[PDB]
Amino acid sequence: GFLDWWEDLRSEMQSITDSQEVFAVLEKEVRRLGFDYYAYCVRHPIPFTRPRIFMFGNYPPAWQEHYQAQNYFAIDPTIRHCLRSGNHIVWSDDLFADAQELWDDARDYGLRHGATHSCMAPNGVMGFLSVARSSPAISPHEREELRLRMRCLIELLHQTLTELNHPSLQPQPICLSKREREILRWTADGKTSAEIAKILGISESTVNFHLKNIQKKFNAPNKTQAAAYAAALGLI
Amino acid sequence: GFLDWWEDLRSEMQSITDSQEVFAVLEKEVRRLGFDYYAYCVRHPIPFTRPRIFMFGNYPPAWQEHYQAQNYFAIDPTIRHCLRSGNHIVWSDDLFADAQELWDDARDYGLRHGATHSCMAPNGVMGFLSVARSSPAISPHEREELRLRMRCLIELLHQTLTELNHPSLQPQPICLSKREREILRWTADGKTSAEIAKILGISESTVNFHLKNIQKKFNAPNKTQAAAYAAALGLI
Ligand SMILES: CCCC(=O)N[C@H]1CCOC1=O
Ligand SMILES: CCCC(=O)N[C@H]1CCOC1=O
Repeated sequence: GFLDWWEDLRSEMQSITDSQEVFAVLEKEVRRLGFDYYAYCVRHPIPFTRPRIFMFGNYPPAWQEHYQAQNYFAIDPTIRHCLRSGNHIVWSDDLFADAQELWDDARDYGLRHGATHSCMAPNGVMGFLSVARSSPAISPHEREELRLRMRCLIELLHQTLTELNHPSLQPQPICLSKREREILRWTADGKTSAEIAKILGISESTVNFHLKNIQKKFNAPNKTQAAAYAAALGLI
Repeated sequence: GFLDWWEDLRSEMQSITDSQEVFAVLEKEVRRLGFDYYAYCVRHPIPFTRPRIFMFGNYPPAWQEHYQAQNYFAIDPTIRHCLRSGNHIVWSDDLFADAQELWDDARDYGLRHGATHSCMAPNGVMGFLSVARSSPAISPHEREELRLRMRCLIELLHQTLTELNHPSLQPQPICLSKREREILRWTADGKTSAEIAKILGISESTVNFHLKNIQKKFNAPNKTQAAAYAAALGLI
């Protein structure tokens, strides 16, 4: 049953070594879930004026290209950072009130019923897993069973991709030293370099050296971007 | 069998009356898991040098005091908002490799074996769940079973306390204005006030004027903490 399903699925993911094998095993499971297509979206908090949004899925090619040209990823409630009750939500006609053009188009493309579960990794990463179909309708008895299985899929997706180091789940890799990480904390808490020189006992001259070295790693012109990026990525 | 227990625990948890009854039924579930002690911890992202931590659990009161007096909550490996190895950490005799002074105190109070699971909410708040015992060791086949039963609990604990609107799960109410948001995003993305004056049709004195009122809400002395604090709270 459930224990059997999760056991075999953990085996397949721990066995592969390519990104394509991940997205082939998922498409198989989603077909077994009773849905026609799926879609996995990973978005990062940085940059704040242009959050990177990545798209992976098997939606009909005519729709994947429509969803990109029509800029639907900017008015889509499914991919929204807002808090969702239980991180799970089923596609409702009223869910797309401020996006009636997106929902209307999706229905004539064979995407009438589906759900979306949103995980959240501690490094700013927030994943969205969507499953869609057209003929069936989410039966209530299936509602609760669907949430549990999809939380399994997106939790094992996150696990395998980050274990395989796929660039979508790796937002701006930056190595921080034990001394460099603790300097950036007190700067992020608003204390000046002259004050951090005593907290750590490393002198003001040497404190500024590490900060500038951190600015170089962040592509940061100043120390305010280095602190904001580090705070959003949970690196601090 | 599993899907049955989840729906049962899900329905019994729907009784939103008091938080005391919530922590009680969680206690009975840990007992059903075969463990003697538990401890739930709510973690807010700021301040970065001393995160606001709310402590709930049935750990020995003298241990929760010694665990707090010595400030182990900052150097303990059981909690870690980073390198989430499957988001599960079956306490290993090697996990406490260095700085394992609290590993002696823990086993003296009767906590020989256990595990800890963590979860992240879109609003930056992060929860930690642990179960402890001292009589047996953790078998690998029940360990794979532990990953699901525990992830379901901390996922249903955040879900419940968010439905009850428990005050510990609420970050500081430091909301920004519309223009105050557009300006904080740019300042956090590294660029100076003089260039934001060019991006918008606004003067440099007016750009730096909002930066003063933004940090007044955060009670921050400089602009670096303001951007860093807003980013952690997901406000930018
Ligand atoms: C998570 C990817 C976005 C997504 O699923 N959008 C939905 C809106 C209607 O048709 C779709 O495909
Ligand atoms: C993860 C929360 C803290 C925790 O459960 N740590 C345990 C390990 C042994 O002594 C403790 O206090």
